This record gives sequence, structure tokens and C-alpha cells, in this order.
Amino acid sequence: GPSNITFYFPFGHVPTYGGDFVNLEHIRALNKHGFSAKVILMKNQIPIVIESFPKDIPVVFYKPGMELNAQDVFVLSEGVRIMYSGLAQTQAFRVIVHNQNPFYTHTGMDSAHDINRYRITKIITPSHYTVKKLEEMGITKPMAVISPYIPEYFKPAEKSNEEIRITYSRRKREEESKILLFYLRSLYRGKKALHIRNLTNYKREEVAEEMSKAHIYASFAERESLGLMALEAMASGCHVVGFSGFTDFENQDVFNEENGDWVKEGEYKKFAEKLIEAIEQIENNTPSPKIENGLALVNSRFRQDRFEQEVVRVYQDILDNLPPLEGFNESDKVVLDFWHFD
Amino acid sequence: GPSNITFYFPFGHVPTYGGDFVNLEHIRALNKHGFSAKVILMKNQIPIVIESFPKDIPVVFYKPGMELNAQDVFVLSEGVRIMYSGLAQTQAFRVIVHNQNPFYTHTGMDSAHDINRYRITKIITPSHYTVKKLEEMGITKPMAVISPYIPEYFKPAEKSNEEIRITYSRRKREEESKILLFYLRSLYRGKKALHIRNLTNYKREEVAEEMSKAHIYASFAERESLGLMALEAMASGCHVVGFSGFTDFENQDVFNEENGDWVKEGEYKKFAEKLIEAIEQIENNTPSPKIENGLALVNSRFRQDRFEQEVVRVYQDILDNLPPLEGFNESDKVVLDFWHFD
Ligand SMILES: O=c1ccn([C@@H]2O[C@H](CO)[C@@H](O)[C@H]2O)c(=O)[nH]1
Ligand SMILES: O=c1ccn([C@@H]2O[C@H](CO)[C@@H](O)[C@H]2O)c(=O)[nH]1
Repeated sequence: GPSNITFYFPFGHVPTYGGDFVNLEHIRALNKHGFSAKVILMKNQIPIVIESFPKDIPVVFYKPGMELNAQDVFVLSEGVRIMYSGLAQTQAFRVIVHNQNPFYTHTGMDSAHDINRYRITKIITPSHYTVKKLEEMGITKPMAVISPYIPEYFKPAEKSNEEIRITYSRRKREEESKILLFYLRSLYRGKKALHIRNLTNYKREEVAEEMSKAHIYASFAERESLGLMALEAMASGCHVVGFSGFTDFENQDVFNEENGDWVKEGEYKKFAEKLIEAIEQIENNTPSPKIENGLALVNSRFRQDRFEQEVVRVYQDILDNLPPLEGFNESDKVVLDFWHFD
Repeated sequence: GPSNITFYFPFGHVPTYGGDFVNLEHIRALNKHGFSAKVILMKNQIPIVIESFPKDIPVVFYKPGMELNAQDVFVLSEGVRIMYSGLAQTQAFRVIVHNQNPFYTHTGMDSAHDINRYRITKIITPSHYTVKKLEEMGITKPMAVISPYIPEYFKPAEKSNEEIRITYSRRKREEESKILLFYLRSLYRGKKALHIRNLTNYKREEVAEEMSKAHIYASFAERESLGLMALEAMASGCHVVGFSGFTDFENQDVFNEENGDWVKEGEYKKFAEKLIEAIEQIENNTPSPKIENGLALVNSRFRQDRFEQEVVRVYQDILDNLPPLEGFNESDKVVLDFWHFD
């Protein structure tokens, strides 16, 4: 029969980081396809925060003393340590971890050993690379992959045949972007001025607008799981040049020599050189084939329809393999009073 | 006859960064060996700042309207842009740049072209690597090397045969030190507890004390010119494990496979493994030969006597090759009024 299970995704703030938005996308796909998924808003139950969740995202407020069903599932971030310690206070529920930031695993958990000994049913990740990284850290829990998607509003528009536009972000490696720009100013001896635009405090729709009009995206990616902004750029028809976000580049099989002009750590000269090459490919009308390769990568592997199919497959596979509750029956009510937030 | 030249080293604050202290060491060596060198304190002429210069460092206060001799030399940092723009207001004096931070060249100067066109006589650097880096950026000015020294108070003391002590710094790569420690906690399955000590807000003499008593220095060096803290560790008899500070490691010929257990960017697993190996070399009394190699490197190449000889050689070579003044005679007085500081 039906599972009678709801998946709860904890929040404590306005959705802000990429990971937050991906979680809302899991919720939407789950509810669209016959599951039940909700935000549990742990704290900061105030207008700006409440109103920040679109109306199609069900929200339940945490209040000490509220009840859930013993069979319900919490889908925890790798961050927020207090959710793990809180849920240790009961043998009810199940726990899934959606680890979207493998290098920030330390914020939630002290070691691989603590993860391995916790009652985690499955770790969902954004990429095959993430699975390998968590395994390298010594985590032995079962893992799954659901790759985020790039919204359809990321797509090429008209790019100026007169003015070449380079976009970048200072979200990561801000100091290194200054080093790079010094090398670029120093090595570039072409006659049209460089037009550089910073996409740092923009909303995602506005990022898409800017990328759609830009020729080149200079990548300052760092310790990525997948590399959303480089995929966004590719989806927008930008030539991506710079850091891949993967020191151990061989451990990911998304980015390759044919879809970007990637450099290794500290290769500022080569980065600047490849930017100049990318400008000249435009000026001399000798386009990089990497643009089309990138477009095809995103359109094949990172759009919404496939994402929804993977959400359904992965979460259904979890439901199908839960063991019976121990020490509870189905739809026993369990009091949640494990947190008291300032 | 005598040059009748003084070298002026601008300061605006308490000596703080390594580079500041190296400059005081140039001043001391110059005055010890028959030259004239002084701090010019540009601003912040207040007790805490004035008293922060040891009594053997001559200090002259900048006051708009003061006079210097037309032949005098300014030894500018690669930073502080205002010193370059100020000194552009006169054809008097000469300029040497002591570039101790090649990746921060952008703070003082916009491009290689601006450096190449400025009236810089010579760029003094801390390392052969720095020269190569500045050249790769397209700077064509003549260069020299004066390697800083490690004070004699960095030397081995008694290290506990019972408790193994790992030191590190969070000055650079703070987030990565947390990633590393997660890997170390996760992979280490030896029985004595790890003893980790952070040397971040310590005075240099206190760093030396701690290193003298520590078995291992875990290096979080980043975009170094030379790598002072790794040399300090080596001088103290510590086994150095971790990041070298040089992505383009082949462009420096100080650190090598025989004087440290170096890893490449993102190699947290190997870093943690090498830390465990270093612990076990102590526990099983199978010491790394890298310790002795490091000691010999520092004692041969990075102590004070050689430093003083290089100061004298390099600065004398500059004096010997200055062209006659244009538009001034020797010991004409020039008014300095180019700055007005808040
Ligand atoms: O100004 C910006 C820069 C980045 N991002 C988003 O941040 C995510 C990367 O973590 C991507 O989805 C990217 O569009 C924004 O929304 N706005
Ligand atoms: O607490 C600390 C850490 C580092 N340093 C010094 O910072 C320099 C590296 O830039 C080295 O000389 C090192 O001893 C200190 O003085 N104190």
C-alpha cells in the first residue's frame, strides 16, 4: 500500500545557497510525482523568511511539542550539526543525508566514523565525483546520485558581434581573480578593450540574462561537486575558460578538454592566454567547437525532465528498502521537542 | 668618493607582516656595513607606532615640506600604490622596488606595462622563484635576489618521546585545514591521541619556541615566494608535511622530495596519510632523513651571515650602476610634499 511517509527538509533561513534551491527542486519533483515532501522551518518563523518559500512549497513550522509520524523521513544537509544531535534523541524516523558539499562534511560531523555509525539510510549526492570523494574520506554508507538541473531560462541569446563580454564571479577565489586580471591586462596586446562583468550579488534569473549575452565565462570554480555556474555558462552558449573546480579532475567525468579551456591551479599565465585566444576566436570568426560540446552536454544531462526521473527513481528506491520500524508502529505519533532555538 | 645616499623604506603602521620585518633586516644590515638606511614613517606618527620600531632602526617622520637630497633612494614595497603616484610628481630620487609578494603586485601597479615604464632602477626579490614569476607576468626590469634569513633562535630543543606534537598555522587556507583535519580524524586508527597546536596569533619568538618542541609541522603554505614558516620548521628540527606553497613547484629549487613530504593541491588524503606516516616514524623510531636534509638546507642557505653578505653585494651593485642625476646636482635639496595623509 502507500508508504504514508513524508520527507522533511529542514530550513532555518531564506533559501540562499545553491544547495537550498536544489532541495526545493527535490521537494517540487517529489510532490509532482506522487510523494509527500515538505520544508520544516526550524526557526526564524518571521515574514521575510516565510514569504521566501514559493507557495508551491509546503512549509511546516517547528514548534516543540508538535507530532510527526514515526515512519517519516528527514532529509538532512551535510551541514547543520544540531539536526543530527537532535534526531539522536529518538529512535523514531529515518534519516537521509543530501550531501551537496563534500568538503563541508566537517561542519555536521566530526569524522567518517561518526557518519558510518549514524542511522543514515542513504547519502544522496549531486554527482558521481561526490560519491568518490566521500568514499575517499572513509564514508561507507550507501550512496546515490541526483544531478541538479539548469533551468530552461539559461539558453543563448544575441551576443554582440562588436563588443566581446567576459563574465566571471567573485564568489570563490576573489584574490585569485585579481591575480588573473593582472596577468590578462599585462599580456593582452589586442586593440579592442576588454569588457569584464562580475556576476556576484545577482539573482539566478539575472545571472542567466547576463550569460545569455556574454561570449566568455571566466571560471573561478573551487572545490566543486558539479560546477553549476560553468554548466549555466555552457547552457547560455558561453565559451568557458579557467579553473574547473576539480583538482582531481580525473575523478569527474562531466568536464573534459572538449567542453572547456581548463587550467590547473596557479596557471594564471595559461588562463590569461586562453582568455585572449577565446577573444581572438570571436574577432577572427574562428569559433571554438567547445561551445557546441558544452551546449550538448547540458541539454543532454542537466535539464529538468531527467532530474525529475532521477528524483523519482532514487527516492522510490529508498522507500522500497526501508526496514520495518523498531519500537514503533506505522503512524504512531512522535513528539518533536529536541530543539529550542534562540 | 662616498655615495652620500640614504635608502628610505616607507612605513605607515606597526611592522606586522613578514615583509615588514625583512625590510627592517635590510636596514640593519645596510647600516652595519657602511651604508645609510632609514624608515620613513609616512603617517600614524603616534606612540604605539613610533615605539614599535627598535631603537637601532633610524626613523624619519614624513612631514609635507621636509627636504631630502636629490640622490636619495626610495625602496618601495610592491604594495602601497600611493608611494608610486606620489614619487611620480618629481624627477628627483631613485626608486628600487623590494617585491616580496609577487602575487600582490596588482595592489601597487595595474600591469607589467606600468612597472616597465616606471623609473624603477632594480627590483629586489626574496627568491629566484619570484624573479621567474615576475618575468612570467611580463615585467622586464632588472632583478636581484636577497633571501631572508631564519633567526638563530629557531633551532631544535627537546621533543617529547611520549607525546607527539603537530603544529600548523591558519594564516592561510583556514578552510582547507578543517578539511584536512577531517580526513586525518577519519583515517587515523592509531592509539595515541593526536596533539595539534595552532600557531596563528603568536609573536615570532613564540613561534620558534613552539616549533622547537614540536615533531611535525603541517604546512598550509599558499602562493609563497620562499616559504618562511616551512624553513622555520626545518630549522627547528620539525618534519614538514603538506602544501609547499608553490603550485609550479619546479620553478623553485629550495624545497624538494628529500626535505619535506609535500603534497599537491587538493591532495587531502595523501596529506593525512603522510601525517600518519610521520607520527609512526616517531612511534616506531624510524626517523625520516628529511629532517636532517631540512636542517642542512636552512643552516647552509638561510642564516644571517650570508644574508648580510647578499645585502651588501646587491645594494652596492645598485649604487655602482646609478646614472648621473638629470635636472639636479648631488645634494640639491628636494621638498617632499607629495602626500597628505588622513
Ligand atoms: O550573482 C550570482 C552568482 C551566482 N549565482 C548562482 O550561484 C550558483 C552557484 O553556487 C549558481 O546557480 C549561480 O547561478 C547567483 O544566483 N547569482
Ligand atoms: O603566530 C604566528 C605565525 C606566523 N608568524 C610568522 O609569520 C611569518 C610568515 O609569513 C613567519 O616568519 C612566521 O614566524 C608569526 O610571527 N606568528
